[PDB]
Amino acid sequence: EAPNQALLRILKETEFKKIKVLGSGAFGTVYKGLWIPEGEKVKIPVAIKELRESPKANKEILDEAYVMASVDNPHVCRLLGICLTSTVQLITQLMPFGCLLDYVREHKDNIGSQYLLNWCVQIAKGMNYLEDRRLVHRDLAARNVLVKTPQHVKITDFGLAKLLGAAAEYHAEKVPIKWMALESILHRIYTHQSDVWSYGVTVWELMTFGSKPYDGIPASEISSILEKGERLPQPPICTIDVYMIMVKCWMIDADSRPKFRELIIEFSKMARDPQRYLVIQGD
Ligand SMILES: */C=C\C(=O)Nc1cc(Nc2nccc(-c3cn(C)c4ccccc34)n2)c(OC)cc1N(C)CCN(C)C
Ligand SMILES: [Cl-]
Repeated sequence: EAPNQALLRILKETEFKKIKVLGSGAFGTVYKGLWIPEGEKVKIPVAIKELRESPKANKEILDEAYVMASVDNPHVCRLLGICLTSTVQLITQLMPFGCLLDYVREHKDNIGSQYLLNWCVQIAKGMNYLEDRRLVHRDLAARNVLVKTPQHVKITDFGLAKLLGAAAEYHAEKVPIKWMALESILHRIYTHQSDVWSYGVTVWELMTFGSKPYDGIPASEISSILEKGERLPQPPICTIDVYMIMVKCWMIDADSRPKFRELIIEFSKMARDPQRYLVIQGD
């Protein structure tokens, strides 16, 4: 390994400021923000995630965070800094174009085949990087893929599930059922191959330009629906070559699903001749 490595920074409250709210949740709030490293003159657009609030827990939280800061891939968000002063705050680089989910909804008219296929490649490369690290994301969704540029997206919120662990309120009180693999839903089994299921859902969200999955069906019904063998419909732009890939991700047998390495090859091949695999008007 190289001498220089990515390192988590512990930040002071003075260092960064919240400018506006980007998103909200039971977890907390995410803010558009500015970071200035201590004793430095540079201002860095950040996103600050502040959890609803621990001190004993702080040591546990720190261990989770260190991993999140070790992630070193172009397609995975890296946790830059943490602050534990009153409540946990997580600092990452700001992604100016927001998430893909909102992106494909806004720009539905104007998105070409090459862009969509390319995003599919980048998400798979990032997931593959995590799998090599033996890290399981557990929450892959279009909402959690962010746009640095039309040509650069990154998977966010890796490892957040564990952190939300440090907790009891968290358990005594939710999971993204619609995105989840069946094993995850029934036994809370999380693997790279349950991440591959969610990858397929994420691709479906992109290919339909942001449609909510299983919109009629309620979440509770979903397990029954899957066992019955129903699956998300083929998106209209998708050719069967693309859909069969999605279908493979959603197979009940985990080992049967495609590996991330395979997905990169497959979507790379499609990206090379985009019009062949996606039929969009104005392409
Ligand atoms: C899918 C919603 C979304 O992310 N919208 C969004 C995001 C950003 N920038 C940004 N950068 C880094 C990290 C995040 C981020 C991480 N997590 C877990 C978030 C949850 C909720 C919101 C943002 C999160 N976000 C952004 O920067 C310009 C703008 C933006 N949008 C789309 C504007 C707000 N609309 C949702 C109204
Ligand atoms: Cl939504």
